[PDB]
Amino acid sequence: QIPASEQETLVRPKPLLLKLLKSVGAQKDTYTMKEVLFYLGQYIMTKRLYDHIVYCSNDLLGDLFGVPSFSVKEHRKIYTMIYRNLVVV
Ligand SMILES: CC[C@@H](c1cccc(C2CC2)n1)N1C(=O)[C@@](C)(CC(=O)O)C[C@H](c2cccc(Cl)c2)[C@H]1c1ccc(Cl)cc1
Repeated sequence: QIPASEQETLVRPKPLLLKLLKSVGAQKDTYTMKEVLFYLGQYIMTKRLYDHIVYCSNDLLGDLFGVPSFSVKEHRKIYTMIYRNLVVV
């Protein structure tokens, strides 16, 4: 399925994603996917976009991902949407 190795991937977020990350404390320009996933996860919970569907129709997350919603259990799909907003190091 999804390898644990993916969490070690080094990435450089594009401007829009970087802006979202910085709203939950992100201080850097290069991150590990583990960091990106956590910061996104915290952005999601603190904004009560989730409580298995995440609703992001009127949130920058929705513009970032290109969807009005998505399931938190569909990890492969989530990884794809995230990569649309970053560059691998
Ligand atoms: C929506 C809450 C959030 C969440 C909240 C707080 C901390 C974390 C840390 C795991 C990063 N995640 N979260 C979860 O709570 C999980 C358990 C949902 C699940 O499968 O039941 C896992 C989920 C995840 C983890 C790793 C890779 C992918 Cl693609 C998805 C993860 C998540 C979901 C969506 C995004 Cl965009 C980013 C991270």
